[PDB]
Amino acid sequence: ESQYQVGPLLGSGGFGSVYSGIRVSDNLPVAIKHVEKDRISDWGELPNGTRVPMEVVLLKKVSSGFSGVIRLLDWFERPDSFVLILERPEPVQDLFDFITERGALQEELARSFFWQVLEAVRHCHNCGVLHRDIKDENILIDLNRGELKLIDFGSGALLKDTVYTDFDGTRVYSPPEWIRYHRYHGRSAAVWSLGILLYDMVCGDIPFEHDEEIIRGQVFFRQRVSSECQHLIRWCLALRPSDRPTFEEIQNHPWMQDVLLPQETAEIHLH
Ligand SMILES: N[C@H]1CC[C@H](Nc2cncc(-c3cccc(/C=C4\SC(=O)NC4=O)c3)n2)CC1
Repeated sequence: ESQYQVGPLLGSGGFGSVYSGIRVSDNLPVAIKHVEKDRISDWGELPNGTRVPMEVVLLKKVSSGFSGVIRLLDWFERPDSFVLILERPEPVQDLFDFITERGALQEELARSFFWQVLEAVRHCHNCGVLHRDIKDENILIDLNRGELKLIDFGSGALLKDTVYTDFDGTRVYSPPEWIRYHRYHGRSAAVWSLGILLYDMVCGDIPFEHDEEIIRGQVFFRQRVSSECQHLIRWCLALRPSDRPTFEEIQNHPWMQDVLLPQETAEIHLH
């Protein structure tokens, strides 16, 4: 308000508009996200009645006890919008931009990044939060430390064990049961999206652009990809939801063994 200086617009879209900023009191880098009230579908409430976007409830749930998920520092209400203050690593690059620039990632680098995304999604789920929009656009890379951060909880929901029948994340990462039936369970839909994301990292682009391709579930590799990495992708993209791996089965897969630590990853790949 006068607590923050605003710097450049970092992006805008379905998610409203997000700006780079600095917290005046201690110069802490922050991101400042403006969410229009008209565009919030889900509202939650705080343990004291205050009515908030669900995104704020979800961020508070996962605020606790990691570093692979973005931290909500503060929020404000305005007549037509909420304003969320989020942490901001610096230097940082969004993973979508990084893959635009480098193309397909070497498997060692994709394995370190993918592993870190699995740790961040397991943390959301352990805190009772389903993200519902895992994709390269929603992952930031801290370039000095090689640490990834999952961001943008504006499509997320409380995690539950029954079926979801609404969805507003990214269609090209959504599963065949959502396309066909408008119904999915949270964890198996999250594993499908992680299959899309892993194919995106190792091939430099997503496998499916059309509904008909998502429902057929046939995966073709246009880049040289090891048979263990293709096996994992094709498992995550199983057509039947119950044939997809759990998070523990993904992290015990042969392709996931010997992961680099984030700092080594930065030393080797991010300079
Ligand atoms: N949904 C797209 C909106 C454009 C954005 N693009 C960028 C580009 N550079 C930095 C950041 C950034 C930095 C620090 C924090 C955050 C956190 C956010 S942004 C958001 O919508 N929800 C968040 O939690 C984002 N975002 C990629 C998320």
